[PDB]
Amino acid sequence: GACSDPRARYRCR
Repeated sequence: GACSDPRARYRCR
């Protein structure tokens, strides 16, 4: 998941 990985700092704050 992108949210789980730092490479993808989505809205998943």
